[PDB]
Amino acid sequence: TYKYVNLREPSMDMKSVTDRAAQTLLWTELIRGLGMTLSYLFREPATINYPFEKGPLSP
Amino acid sequence: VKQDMPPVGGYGPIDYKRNLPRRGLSGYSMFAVGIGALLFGYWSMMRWNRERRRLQIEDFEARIALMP
Repeated sequence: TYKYVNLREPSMDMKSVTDRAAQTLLWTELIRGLGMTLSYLFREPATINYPFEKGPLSP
Repeated sequence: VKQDMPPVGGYGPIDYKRNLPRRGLSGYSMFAVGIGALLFGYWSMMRWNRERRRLQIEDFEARIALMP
């Protein structure tokens, strides 16, 4: 079984081409990436203070 | 007895596929609101610069009536 990638073309429907051109001329999915990294801005950070909390181990 | 680590009675499914919400008011409507906000700014710009030319004529009258 093979499930391969990218056998598809952007179809030449007028709404398809104006949405892709709006992606180009208006930087939309770029701003979606900005929203992704801001969603990781507002998280609580996953760090540990070392010299007071040493890291976990195993037996 | 035997005390290994067995899979406890079967485990639930784990999501295993891409999932894109793909929203964001596709280019028709947002193209429209861009040109509409641009037109709104144009009309306010027109009104304010006309009022500003009125004031500038009043300052011209000031420099004219002062001069002699």
